[PDB]
Amino acid sequence: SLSAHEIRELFLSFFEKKGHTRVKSAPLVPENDPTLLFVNAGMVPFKNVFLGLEKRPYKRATSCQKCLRVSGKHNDLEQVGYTSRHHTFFEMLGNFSFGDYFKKEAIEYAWEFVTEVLKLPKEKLYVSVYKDDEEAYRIWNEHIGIPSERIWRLGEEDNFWQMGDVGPCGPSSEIYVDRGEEYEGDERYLEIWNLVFMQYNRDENGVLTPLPHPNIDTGMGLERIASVLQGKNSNFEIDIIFPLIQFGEEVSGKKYGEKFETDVALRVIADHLRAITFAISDGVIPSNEGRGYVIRRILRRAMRFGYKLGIENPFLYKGVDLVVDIMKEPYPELELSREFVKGIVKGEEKRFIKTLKAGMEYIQEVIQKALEEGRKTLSGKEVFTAYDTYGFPVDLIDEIAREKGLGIDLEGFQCELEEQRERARKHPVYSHLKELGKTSAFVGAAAL
Repeated sequence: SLSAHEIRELFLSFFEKKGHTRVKSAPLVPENDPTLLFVNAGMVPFKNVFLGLEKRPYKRATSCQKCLRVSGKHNDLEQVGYTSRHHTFFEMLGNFSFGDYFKKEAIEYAWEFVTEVLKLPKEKLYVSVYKDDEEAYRIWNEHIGIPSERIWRLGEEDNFWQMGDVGPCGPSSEIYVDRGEEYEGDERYLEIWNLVFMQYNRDENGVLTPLPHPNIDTGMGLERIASVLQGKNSNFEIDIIFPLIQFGEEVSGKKYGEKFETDVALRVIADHLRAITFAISDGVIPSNEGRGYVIRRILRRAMRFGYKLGIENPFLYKGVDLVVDIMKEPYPELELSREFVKGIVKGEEKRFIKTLKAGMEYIQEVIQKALEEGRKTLSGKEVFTAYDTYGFPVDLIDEIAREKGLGIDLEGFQCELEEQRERARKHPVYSHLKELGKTSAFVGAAAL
């Protein structure tokens, strides 16, 4: 079965036995990358090295990166708690090559650790490569020995990894594992590995040129693989995250595995406790602007979902001093910042619990008053008041309102934002007058 920690230690120790160095985990917040607040994948910290701007003592490197996908293209937040595979904070395993070994090595190195090291079967796996990849389809099939009857040929929406609209990109082949006829889909076959082969130079357009020094970039969400091995149909029912579901049940009063929405709030608390703690640990300080507003929304959401469960008083602060034991083996520095994170998180609670309440009775009444008269959405003025008088993120409102069935009209919200701002000029975070609604969903009202 192997624990989540053993899987990691082994992984990181496997590629060393092949030359790859062990690059310590980089902080989720790139010291000098005003580009992307939080890191999303293992490659992010090595982006320059790949291109070839940052030198490097080695030519190979493995790791387990901390990641937060609470934003944009890689933004699983919207669904967090509504499934069993989506997370804000997650760990990504992998190995990297810089103009060194390519397809073959990456393909073999990832074929051994799966069939001869983790002990996972070899007949219940399905590999996928670039369609016309007579180069990659041949490797998997011939040398590797994967039966041709388990190799699909997909398109870009399935196998064309690009660093950006213009950059190092190439053919990406994934590895799937079957999980019983009962279920099916992407839940029966779990893509527990993505091996990306940086082959071309995508210029300002789509004109691709080969690279006399192709790169490698693979990824494997720990939580995902550390589930199939354990035999759980939920990434949350694993040792490293399960006790967290047991943190809500204890504090709340409900159980896991009875009601849908009840099971949703529970997964939210477990998911957002790991996020805020790892964040606040890497220096992030909650604020009414960007980054500090991100953790604020991840924290605020946890305070709202919990409340639903009936947890009248703060309860997350009793979580941070818990994520430590469940994650101190790999990230020891989580014990030094402990107390610091505990007070930071307890602040957003004491300094933020009752407003969420007085802000909830509001949303239920404005919704009931609306859906009574058949009004499909709440005016932009009915959303603004929650955003200002109660500091409700333009995201949290859109959620609770979706639970009844009424959404929120943005256009109106937009006008309301203008009339207000306009008011000030007649009657830090800096927006545009058209990106008010757009921007306001990323900061607070005391930021506009």
